[PDB]
Amino acid sequence: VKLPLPQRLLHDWANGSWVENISVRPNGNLLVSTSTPDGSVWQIKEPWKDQPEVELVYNFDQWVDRLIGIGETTPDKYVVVGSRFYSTDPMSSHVDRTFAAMELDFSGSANKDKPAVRLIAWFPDAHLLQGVAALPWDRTKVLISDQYLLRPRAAPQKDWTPARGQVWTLDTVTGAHEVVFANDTALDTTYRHGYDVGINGIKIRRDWLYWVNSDDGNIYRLKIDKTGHAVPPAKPEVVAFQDTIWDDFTFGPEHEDTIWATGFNAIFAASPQGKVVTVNGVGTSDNGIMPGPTACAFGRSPHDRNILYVTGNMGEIPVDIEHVHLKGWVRAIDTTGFHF
Ligand SMILES: *[C@@H]1O[C@H](CO)[C@@H](O[C@@H]2O[C@H](CO)[C@@H](O[C@@H]3O[C@H](CO[C@H]4O[C@H](CO)[C@@H](O)[C@H](O[C@H]5O[C@H](CO)[C@@H](O)[C@H](O)[C@@H]5O)[C@@H]4O)[C@@H](O)[C@H](O)[C@@H]3O)[C@H](O)[C@H]2NC(C)=O)[C@H](O)[C@H]1NC(C)=O
Ligand SMILES: C/C1=C\C[C@@H](O)/C(C)=C/CC(C)(C)/C=C/C1
Ligand SMILES: [Ca+2]
Ligand SMILES: [Cl-]
Ligand SMILES: [Cl-]
Ligand SMILES: [Cl-]
Ligand SMILES: [Cl-]
Ligand SMILES: [Cl-]
Repeated sequence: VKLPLPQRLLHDWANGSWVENISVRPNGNLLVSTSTPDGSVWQIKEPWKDQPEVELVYNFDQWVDRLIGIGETTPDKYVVVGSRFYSTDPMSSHVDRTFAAMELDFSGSANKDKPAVRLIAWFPDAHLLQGVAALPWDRTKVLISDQYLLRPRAAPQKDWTPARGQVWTLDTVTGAHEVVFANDTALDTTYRHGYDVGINGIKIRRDWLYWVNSDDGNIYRLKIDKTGHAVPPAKPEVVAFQDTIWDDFTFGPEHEDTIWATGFNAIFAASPQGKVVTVNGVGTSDNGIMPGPTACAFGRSPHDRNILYVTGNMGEIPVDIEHVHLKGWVRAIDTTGFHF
């Protein structure tokens, strides 16, 4: 109950790199997706070690220049999304009509160490696929959040018109995909927080789709039916508010209802009643030790369930978004004894 919570560094990547999201395997290893300098999945093996091994799993260059989100489907299979991008610059826009979803399959004896990788589907009509979450009652299907520029172009980007946010379903067996929820301002940005996205990370808990909005300070949830469509009247509900640029989040540890969410150079815990507490980073004595957290997930081994593993993409606290020093990293926060 002492804040900030204990934390440690697991690994830094090189200058220019960007770790964007995380899925924890049933065996406890971390799988992290990178946006720059290439779109790859890396594995941190046995992350509870002081100095865990960090190994490239797969570079998805055949189909994409960058990965964004990752999410587990059926056990030890994962969907990643990505696209081509005009450059490796931190401010680069994506190339319109180049988004894709791909699979890493670690299931079965043949794949448990080196996975089988495939293209699931092209998404040329999407804008920017972002976060991935499987339907818990039908895990071969995922929802995928989608929002960024309507007209992304080579630098200098001048028309910053944002596309309205939306949420896809993707059937990873057949490749079929369609938009299941759209046209709500809880999905959108008006650049109240500067250039950014609207809907960003997603998770599904019970029959609720949860997301964070990077522009309006709100964490939202939406009652959904068995195919991901909203139950009428289809109105998002604000779960928590904090004037910070959210990115992604998780529930836990174990079965607990607490939300653990990345914000602006800081990590937050949010109670189901909306009480938000800054637990690490800026606004604690951590100061700027963890610039640009991007996502977070709890350990899955029986001896690290209370450890929150945090991905990030900056090497220093940036002056503004036009002077970002990218550097990918993963840290571990020990949440033991935190409670509301
Ligand atoms: C990866 O990128 C990082 C940048 O994000 C590179 O680190 C920079 O490297 C350059 C070149 O070596 C350094 O530039 C020199 O800075 C000298 C002094 O700079 C002081 O003032 C800075 C003002 O903000 C300050 O950030 C910096 O603090 C750093 O050093 C302290 C010890 O001296 C340390 O206690 C701090 O924690 C921090 O690490 C200095 O106090 C200046 O005299 C020179 O003329 C020259 O300009 C930058 O300072 C480095 N910046 C940082 C943040 O480390 C790094 O080299 C890149 N790696 C590779 C492999 O290229
Ligand atoms: C990596 C950067 C910012 C952090 C990132 O989360 C945001 C806000 C991206 C939006 C964009 C591309 C305009 C800014 C790029 C500099
Ligand atoms: Ca994100
Ligand atoms: Cl490889
Ligand atoms: Cl639009
Ligand atoms: Cl249901
Ligand atoms: Cl609230
Ligand atoms: Cl606080």
